Amino acid sequence: PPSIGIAVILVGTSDEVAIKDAHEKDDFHHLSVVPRVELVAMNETDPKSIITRICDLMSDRKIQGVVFADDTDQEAIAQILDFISAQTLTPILGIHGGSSMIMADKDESSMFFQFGPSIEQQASVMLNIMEEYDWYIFSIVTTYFPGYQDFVNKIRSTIENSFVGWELEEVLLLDMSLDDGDSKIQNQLKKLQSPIILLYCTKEEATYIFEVANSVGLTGYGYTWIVPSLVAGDTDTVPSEFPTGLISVSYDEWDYGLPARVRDGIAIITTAASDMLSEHSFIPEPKSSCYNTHEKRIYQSNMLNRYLINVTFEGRDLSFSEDGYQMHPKLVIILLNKERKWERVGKWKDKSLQMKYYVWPRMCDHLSIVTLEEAPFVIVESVDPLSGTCMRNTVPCQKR
Amino acid sequence: DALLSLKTGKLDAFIYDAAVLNYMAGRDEGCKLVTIGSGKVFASTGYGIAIQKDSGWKRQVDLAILQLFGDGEMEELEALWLTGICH
Amino acid sequence: KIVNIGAVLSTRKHEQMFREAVNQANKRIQLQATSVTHKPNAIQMALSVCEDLISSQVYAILVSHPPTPNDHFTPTPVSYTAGFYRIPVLGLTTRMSIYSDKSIHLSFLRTVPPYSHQSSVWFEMMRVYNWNHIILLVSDDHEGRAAQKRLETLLEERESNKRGPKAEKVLQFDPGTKNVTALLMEARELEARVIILSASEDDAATVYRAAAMLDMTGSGYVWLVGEREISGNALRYAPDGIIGLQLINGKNESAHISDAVGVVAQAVHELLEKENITDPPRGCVGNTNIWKTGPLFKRVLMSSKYADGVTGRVEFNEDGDRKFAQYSIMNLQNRKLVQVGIYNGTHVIPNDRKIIWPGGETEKPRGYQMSTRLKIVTIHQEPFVYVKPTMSDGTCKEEFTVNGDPVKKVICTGPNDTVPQCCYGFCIDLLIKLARTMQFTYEVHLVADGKFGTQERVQNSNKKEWNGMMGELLSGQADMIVAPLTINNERAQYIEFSKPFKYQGLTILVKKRITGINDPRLRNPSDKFIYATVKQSSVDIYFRRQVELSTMYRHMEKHNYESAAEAIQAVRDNKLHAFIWDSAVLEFEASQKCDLVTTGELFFRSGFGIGMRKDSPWKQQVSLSILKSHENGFMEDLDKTWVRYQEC
Repeated sequence: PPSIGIAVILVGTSDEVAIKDAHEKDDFHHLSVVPRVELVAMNETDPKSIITRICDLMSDRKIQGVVFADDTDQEAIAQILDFISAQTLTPILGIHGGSSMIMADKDESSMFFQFGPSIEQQASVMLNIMEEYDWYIFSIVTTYFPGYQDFVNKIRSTIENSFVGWELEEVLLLDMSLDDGDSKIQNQLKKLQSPIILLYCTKEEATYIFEVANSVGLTGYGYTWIVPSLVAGDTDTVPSEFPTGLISVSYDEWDYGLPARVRDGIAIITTAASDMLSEHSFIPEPKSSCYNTHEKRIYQSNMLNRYLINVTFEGRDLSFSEDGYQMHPKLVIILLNKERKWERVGKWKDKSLQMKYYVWPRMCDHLSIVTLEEAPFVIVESVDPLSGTCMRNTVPCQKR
Repeated sequence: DALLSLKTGKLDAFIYDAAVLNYMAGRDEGCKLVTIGSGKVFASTGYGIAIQKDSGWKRQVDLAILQLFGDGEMEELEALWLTGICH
Repeated sequence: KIVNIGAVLSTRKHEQMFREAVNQANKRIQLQATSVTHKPNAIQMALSVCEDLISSQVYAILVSHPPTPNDHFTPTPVSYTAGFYRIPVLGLTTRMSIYSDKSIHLSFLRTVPPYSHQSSVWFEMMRVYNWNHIILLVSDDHEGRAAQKRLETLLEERESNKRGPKAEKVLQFDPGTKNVTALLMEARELEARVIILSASEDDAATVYRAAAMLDMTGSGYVWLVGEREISGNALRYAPDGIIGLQLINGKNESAHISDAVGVVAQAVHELLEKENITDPPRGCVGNTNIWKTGPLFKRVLMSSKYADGVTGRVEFNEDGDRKFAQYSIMNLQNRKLVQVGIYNGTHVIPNDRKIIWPGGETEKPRGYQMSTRLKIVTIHQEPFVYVKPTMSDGTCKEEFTVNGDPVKKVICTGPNDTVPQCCYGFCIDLLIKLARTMQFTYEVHLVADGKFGTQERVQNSNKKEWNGMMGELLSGQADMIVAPLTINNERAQYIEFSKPFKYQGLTILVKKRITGINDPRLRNPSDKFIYATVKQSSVDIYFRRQVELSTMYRHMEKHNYESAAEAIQAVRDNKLHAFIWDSAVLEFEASQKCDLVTTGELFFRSGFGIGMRKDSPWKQQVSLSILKSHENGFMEDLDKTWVRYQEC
């Protein structure tokens, strides 16, 4: 029942009024404390100001912690989410924008929390889409940029021990910093027989080699484009140098609202917090100020944060990963529309997905055919229940 | 339904396609059902999967038939799917 | 038209001399330097950056201002803020790649290059040592794990003569543990003496301590450790004859920080040598975004190189962290460092006096040594191996031959359903040919699975891999085992196996139509016709690859018998039409008991096999060994010993 001293950050253009409503409009019966409302406010995007109003905010105010978020592009949102998190030993879970962004390889003692899948798990659901894409053979691409050995790692990994009919040609990783000694755009370009194109790189470099590929033209109609949401970046951003009709997935811009799912996230903070209120029945010694928390560092030993790292709220799983990734991550499939803009593909959550339509992402050869099963001439077939794959040539058909 | 009927003989006979009588011909639990006659031609005809009217694949799909007869794997699957149990 | 740079130094002399050399190279269109101290509080260094550097519109700062209590000096979030302006930053505070990673810290460098190339310099340095088999382990951590990764990248580099960059074994440890005694037992299991590890000095004290307890730190193990493990308090626990290393002139802010000034100048004139050369905005508050030119200035940092610095000629790296460093090797002299010298990228410096190996070893010893007894496991193969219950003392009944020779059954141990036993079979006779070539003993175990192993996706993880003792050979559980089995692409997919001189066969046996499988009688087996093979067998893979397997494999999966011995049971029982088994082994069974009439067909005829995993002296030894096996009468022997054992 203890009121949780907290600060919910607001910076830039944001409506926190309704946030105050809902956070004050609910009462948590299962949790020790009912749902509560405390809302921080900020304007400037200077991280110095972040330390100012924030490090001054939660420390100066009465709090055992705070959940800060905003919609800005800040990578320092994560850098000081963990850096300031453990620096304050305070859990930091981004609820929006550059905050909710998944931190890449945080610090050991880093207290910053998170929710989502792994970029690994992301591309894994992407492999499930390849099953929806029903492309048995495949191929990928990457730069020398980060996640390289990671994406290939979990890539070949998912492509490794499975009993699935997954197959892939190869993936060309390189660095476009200097010139291409072989102009290897063409070299690996012809090497690609798979329609699906899956690359890992920065959106700008993605335009460098993507436009370079338009020059190669290897993107020519009949291929397919799998893009990282990170490589994608802004849904509003639609660089034409990138491949048209590209496909991706991420946390839902349409379906998932920042204030709503964020409010539910605060309720999850209540869930694990009350869980520790029962289990731990105590807390480490808080010291608000930096120099104050400087002496109280050693006083922080959290197995309840571990107990918090395993959590669920409102029926949703609040358990984070070692990456902070949601134990039950949910995501929205993404696409690049015919608008010369992105398209909403669908929604994919934790070994489940909502596809755009029964038909494949038809382009704009392929010809529809339908009939009835009369054996031996025509046999219906039951695809693998656990999977849907099959031996030989068996293909599917329509069912209303 | 009519197949197990005729198996019991719920009607005097079961009419059906000589193809239906073909896949139905080879595969049978016991030996009871037989063709109309030995299977002598009744309404000689043949089947294929067409396309949109006057489709451009017309001459092309024609060539596909030329591969059908020009295949002999027609004999292959003519066992594989089409080998009968009666023999 | 003048440089304005705030910074944070360790000492007053750092700031003063910093501005001094700043003037000197500023002449060598002018520049000056301004530095601060290491601010005690985290927020202190934070807002400190938000002003003294920011308000200075600081060009760049090469920052190591630690207590030198390691700690991976805090100002990671500092160079982060340098990213908040996209301003330049270069790490002086770490020899770890932690300061490297761009996703964490984009703008950064190393006056102390990442420890990655270090143990890699120990890799090419082992090519100098010409050592082959090398195994590695270390505590659980990002820098440690990924360090071993990059080490493998060095190993992966050799992917594209005799032997090569041989990786013996990859183990791992957890962070902060006392006893490695389990992993120490793994080191016992490690034949190679090469010991590759990285840690701090005290965990290294656990290494030499418990290792000596395991007698691993004892002479006869070549320890390649990390500088953090090597240097420091480990000197008390220092292993005898062990060596340690560090880069040339790294730890001295005199020559190293001086080099930061010099290369800083290469990037100053260079900083004035590009298009739209300028400085980023000043006020932190008042800067809500990253400087575009500041980021372009960081691109100039990617373009930043120096002819020769205070440390001499140095370039950037892929990480842009220094370049062409030289790690000074120091041999042990009476548990004291006797410097071998610095190994540059090309260059390497041996000592003047002969370096000391861990023991009195004059040269790097030969690590890989196979065991005399090579553990084996299998299921009784009626073709050869017949495992009988041994005597009450476990003895075997002395058995003459048809010629009268008192043949020797193969003593063995097997499970409860654990028990020892003995086995009468020509397989172990081939083993006697093996040790008869190069002496190899062995430890016989059993195999209860559906095959040697069956590549299979379990009910969990959907991980498709050999299900059976074959994985244990991949696991090498039994050191060297054998089964009279035909190889498969799965084995190819698994590992290189041997080539048996035996010529096997595969078809179904029937009790004593009956044509080939494709025959409609067989191809469409009636209700009266039932047939199957052993569950998880190799033939299970055989039929499991086929067009018509639906009836055969699928429909027979209902009729599928788990135990092949059980298939012999229901076979002689004739509870089914025919029994799919090894047609060779069928001939062996039809030999002893003709109550079953095997078919005459011909399918999948290969031969026997023995445990073979990747590199083994049994590669050529066993290959040409077989060449003699068929080449000698030992083949014709087994014929007499087995084939001629058929009365009917």
